[PDB]
Amino acid sequence: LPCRVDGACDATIIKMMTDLNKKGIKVASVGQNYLISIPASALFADQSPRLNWASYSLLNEIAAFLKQFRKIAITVTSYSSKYVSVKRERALTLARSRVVSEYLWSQGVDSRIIFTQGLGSDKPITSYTLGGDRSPNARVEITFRRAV
Amino acid sequence: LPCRVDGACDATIIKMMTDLNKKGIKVASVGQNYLISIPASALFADQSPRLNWASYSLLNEIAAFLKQFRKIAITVTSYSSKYVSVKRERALTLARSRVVSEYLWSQGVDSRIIFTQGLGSDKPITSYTLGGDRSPNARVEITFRRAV
Amino acid sequence: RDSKRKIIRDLQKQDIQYVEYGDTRTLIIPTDKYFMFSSPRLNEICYPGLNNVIRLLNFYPQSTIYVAGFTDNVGSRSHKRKLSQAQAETMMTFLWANGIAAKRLKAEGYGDKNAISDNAIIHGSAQNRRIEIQWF
Amino acid sequence: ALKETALSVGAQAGLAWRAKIIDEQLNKQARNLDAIYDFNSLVLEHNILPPVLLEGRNTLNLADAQSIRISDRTYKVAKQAHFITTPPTWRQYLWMDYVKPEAPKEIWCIYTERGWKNGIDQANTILEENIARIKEDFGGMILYRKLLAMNMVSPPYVSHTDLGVTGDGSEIHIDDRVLRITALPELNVNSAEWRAAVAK
Amino acid sequence: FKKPPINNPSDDATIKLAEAAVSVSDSMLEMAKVEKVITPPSKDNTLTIPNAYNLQARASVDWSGPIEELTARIAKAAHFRFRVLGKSPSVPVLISISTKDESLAEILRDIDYQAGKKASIHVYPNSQVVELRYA
Amino acid sequence: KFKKPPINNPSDDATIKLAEAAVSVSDSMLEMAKVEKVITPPSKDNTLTIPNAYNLQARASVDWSGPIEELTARIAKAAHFRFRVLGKSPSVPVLISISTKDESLAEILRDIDYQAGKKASIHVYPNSQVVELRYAKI
Amino acid sequence: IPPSANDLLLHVLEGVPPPGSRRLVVSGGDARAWLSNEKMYVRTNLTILSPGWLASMTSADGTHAYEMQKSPVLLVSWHGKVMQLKVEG
Amino acid sequence: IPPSANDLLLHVLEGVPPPGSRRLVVSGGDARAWLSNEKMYVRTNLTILSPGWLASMTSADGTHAYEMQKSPVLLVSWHGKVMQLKVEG
Repeated sequence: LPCRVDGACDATIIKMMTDLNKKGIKVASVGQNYLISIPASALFADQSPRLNWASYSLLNEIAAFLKQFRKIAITVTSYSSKYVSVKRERALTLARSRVVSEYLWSQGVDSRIIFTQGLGSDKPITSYTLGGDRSPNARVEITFRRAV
Repeated sequence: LPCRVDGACDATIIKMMTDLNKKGIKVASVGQNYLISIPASALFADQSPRLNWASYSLLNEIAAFLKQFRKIAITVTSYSSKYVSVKRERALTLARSRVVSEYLWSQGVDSRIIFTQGLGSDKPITSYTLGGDRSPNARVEITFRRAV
Repeated sequence: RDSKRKIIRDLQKQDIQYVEYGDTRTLIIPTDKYFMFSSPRLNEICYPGLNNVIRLLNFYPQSTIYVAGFTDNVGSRSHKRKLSQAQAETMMTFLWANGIAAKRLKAEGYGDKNAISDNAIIHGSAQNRRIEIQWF
Repeated sequence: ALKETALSVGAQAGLAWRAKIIDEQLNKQARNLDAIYDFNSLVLEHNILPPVLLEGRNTLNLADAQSIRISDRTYKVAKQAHFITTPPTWRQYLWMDYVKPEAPKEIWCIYTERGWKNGIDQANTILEENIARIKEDFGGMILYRKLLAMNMVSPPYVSHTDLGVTGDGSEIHIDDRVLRITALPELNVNSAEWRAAVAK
Repeated sequence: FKKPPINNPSDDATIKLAEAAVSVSDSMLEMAKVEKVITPPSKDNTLTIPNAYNLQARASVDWSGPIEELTARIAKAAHFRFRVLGKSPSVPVLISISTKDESLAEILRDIDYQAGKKASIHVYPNSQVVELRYA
Repeated sequence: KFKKPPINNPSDDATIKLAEAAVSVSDSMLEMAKVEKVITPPSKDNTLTIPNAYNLQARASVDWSGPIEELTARIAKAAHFRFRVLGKSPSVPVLISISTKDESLAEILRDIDYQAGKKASIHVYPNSQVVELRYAKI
Repeated sequence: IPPSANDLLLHVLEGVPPPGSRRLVVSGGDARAWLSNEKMYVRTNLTILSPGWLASMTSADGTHAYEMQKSPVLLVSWHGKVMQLKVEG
Repeated sequence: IPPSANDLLLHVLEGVPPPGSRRLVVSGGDARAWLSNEKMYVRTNLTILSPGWLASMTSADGTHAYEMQKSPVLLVSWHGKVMQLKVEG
C-alpha cells in the first residue's frame, strides 16, 4: 500500500525544533520555506574552516531533520565577521560552507541540488560588532523550501 | 556430489602456520601470494648443498601444506652468505634450490611449473652479517600464489 | 600491556597488515576504509589505529620509509597512476605532519602494476587496493 | 509426486523470493545503472537510436573434413538505426518481474527448500541473461559509433522535408516537418576508404 | 562525534561498480569533448543588441508564422522604420515565438537566429530602422 | 591468529555480475575514447564560450536526470543571471543527467554543454547577466 | 506520408478523455490516462521516460499528451528525480 | 562453398543464448552452454579439448564460442591442467 507518512512524523519534527531552539540553533519555519541559522562559533574554530568533534552529533541530527521533507535544492551560505582581507573572509566563509556542505552531501541529502557560498559578513544581521568569531555575524545559514 | 572442501581444512592450514612459526620457519601470507622463508642452516650443512636427516619430517610437512591449495607455479630461490667466489655462491644456492626442488617435485607437487634458482645473498635482507652459514641471508625461500 | 607486541596485537585487531621481517617492516593499508572513496581524503574516522601506527612507527625512528599507493585494474593507466599518487601524498604528508623527518620519507603510488593479489576476483581486488610501507 | 509438488512448492517460492531481492538491489543501484548506461550519449542527431554491431574473430566453421572456412574477423549489423522517441533505460531490461504467490512431510519441508534454492538460482541465471542482453546492446551501438569512426559503416542519411502551414478551415498545422531516414547505416565494403587509427 | 557515510561503497563489488561508473562518465565526457563542435563568440554571426532606447522596451508575443509582418509590427512598436531587402520565398520562413516579458532586441535576436541563413536581421539605430534581408 | 586486512561487507552475486559487466563495457569505452580522440583532433575548448565570473564561482553539488531548461533556470537564478533561450525546443526533450559533486558552476555549465552535445548550447554573457540556451535547429 | 498526430491528442491535450475511453486508474501521480483502443492517451505535464509514445503533443503551456502504448508501469522524470507510476486497467 | 560460421556464434560470442535455446546446466566450470538444435553452443574462455565444434569462434578478447556437437561431458584445458566438465540436459 502507498504511503500515508513518507517515513516521518510531524511530532518528531516538532520535537526537533523545540529542542534545537532550546539549544538555540535557530529554525525559521516561514511560509513554506524553512531556514536554519547557526552561529559559526559552535562549529568552526576561530577563523578556521575547520570543524570540531562533538559538533557532529548536532550536524548529523540536522541532516536527520533534513530527511524529514521532500525537497529539491538546498542553499547554504555562511558569513563571517570581517577579519583581515575581503578575499579571505570570502574564502573562509566559502570554505566553511563547502566543508559542511560536503559533509552533509555525503550524509543524507534528499536535495537534487546544493548551492554553496558564503560572504565576509557583507550583509551583517547585527551591527553590534562585539568582535570577530564570537559575533553572530559569524554564522552559517541553510535555506530550503519543503517541496510539496 | 561435487566438493565443498577440496580435501583440505582451513583449520589444518592455520594449525600449520601457528606451529611452524612457533618453530619459526616463516610463513608470509600476503595479499593472495603465500611465501615461506627458511634459514638454510636448519637444512643444508655448512656451504653444502647437502641436506640432513631429521629435516625431512619438516620438509615433507611443508609439501603437506603445499597440497592445501590449488596452485600453478612454484618458485624457489635460495640465498647464501658470500663465502668464496661469486660463481660458487651462485652454484651453492643453485644446487641447494634444485635439490630441495627435486625433492618436493618428487614429493607432492600440485604445481604445473616449478622455477628454481638461488643467488649468493646478492639481495641480503639483513646486512647484519654475523658470519657465513649462520646468517639469515643463508636461507631458502618459496613463493606461490594460491590459484583461485 | 602497551608494548610493541601489544600495539601490534591490537593493530591487527584494527587489521592493518603488519610485517615484521628482517629490519624492513612493512605496513599494508586497506586504502578503502582508510579513505573516503575515490578521494585523497583520509577516512578520519579511523583515527585510533593511525595513532597507534605512529606509536609503533616511532620505535624505528631513524629508518627511511618506502610507501606505496595501490589501485586496481580499472580506468586509465594515467588515472590509476594519478589517484595513487594522491593517496600516496596524503599519507606521507600525514606522516610529515605526524612529525617525521621529511627526508626520511619516500613515496610512490603504483597504479596496480604490482598486484599482491589478482584483480579478476573481488576479494582479491579488495586485497589489491592497499598501501605499502617498507622501512628498514 | 508429493515429492515433486514439495519441490514445486519450493520452486516458485525461492524464484519469486529471489525476484523481489534482485529488484531492490536494482533499485538501490539505479543511479549507478544508468550512470553506466547513459544511452542518450549514444543516440544520434535526430534521436536516431544507433544500430547494434557485432564483432567476430577466427570464425572458423569447418564445413567438413574436406573444407573449412574462416574469417579472421567479422561484423554483424543487427537492429538497424531508427527514430526513437524516448531513449532506452536499463529497467526495460533488468527490472525483474516480481509477483508473490503463497498458493499451495519431511519431504515437504526439504523439497520446498530444494526448490527454494532452485528458483533462486534459476532467477540468478535469468538475471545474468538480462545483463548479457544489455551488454550486447550497449556494446553494439558502441561499435556502431566505432565503425562510423572507422569509416567502416555509413551514417544514417536522412531527408527532413518541411511543410509550411498545412491544413484546412477546420484543422491547420502551422509547420509540419516530416523526416524520413533515407539511407540506413551499413558496413561499407570498399575498405580502402577506411580509417585506421594508431594510438599513442 | 560523527557517523560514517550512508551510501558508501563499503562492499567489495560496490566499490568496483562505483569506479566503473566514474570511468565511464569521464570517458563519455571526452567522447563529448571530441565530438562537441562549437563556434567562437567572436565568429558567431548572430545579431547584437543595438542599444536604442526605443528598442529598450520589454514586450510579450505569442505567435507563430511568417516573420516579416511580425517584425514590421515590432518596428512599429519600437518606433523604427522597417525596410525589407530581398525576395520573400514561396514557402515563408516561419517563426514560432511564445514569450511573456522580454526586450525587443531579444525578439530581433532570436528571430534572426531562427531566420538562420534563409534570412537575417539588420538594425541601424542611428536611422532607427530594422531591415529584413533574405538569402 | 591471522587475518587478511580488507574485510568488507558481504556482497551478492547480483552486483558482482553487474561489476564485471561494468568493467568490460568501461574499458571498451576507454579504448573507444582513445580511438576517437586520435581519429579526430579536438581543436578548441568551450571555456571561451563559457568564461568564468565572480558569483559564477559559487559552487554546487548536483544530481539530476531531467530535462535541461528547468535545471538551467535553477542555476541561473542561483547565479543571479537572467536566463534566456534562443530557438524553439524540439518535441523530444533534451534530457541530461548531471551527477557530480562540488565544482564551480562554470564547469557545471561546461559539462552540461558537453552532455547536451549538438542538441543544445550555452552562451554566457557575464558582462551582462546572461545565461542563454541556444537550441539546435532541426 | 505519415499522419500529423492524433487529433485525439488535441482532445486529451485538455482533460477530456477521448470518445469511448476507459479511465485508467492512475496511482501515485497527477497524470491522467485513458485507454482508448489499446492506446493509452495520457495527459500530464511530467516528462515521459520509459515507454515512448506514438504521438506526442504539448499544449501552449507545456501540457503533454502522449498517444502511448500500453504500459502498466509509467516512467516520468519529476525534477531530475525519476518516478515510477502504476496504472490500473 | 562452405558457410562462414554461424552468426549465432556472434550471438553466443557474448552471453546471449541463441533464440529458442535451453540453458544447459553447466556444473563444475564457468562456461555456459545452450542447446539450440541438438547443437550446443558454448561460450567460454577455456580451451575446448575433447569433442570438437562445427564452428569455432572467438571474440576480440579471446572469448570462444563453439558450435559444438552434443556432449554430456566436456573437456577443456584450464592451465595445462585438464578439466572434465559435466553438463545436464
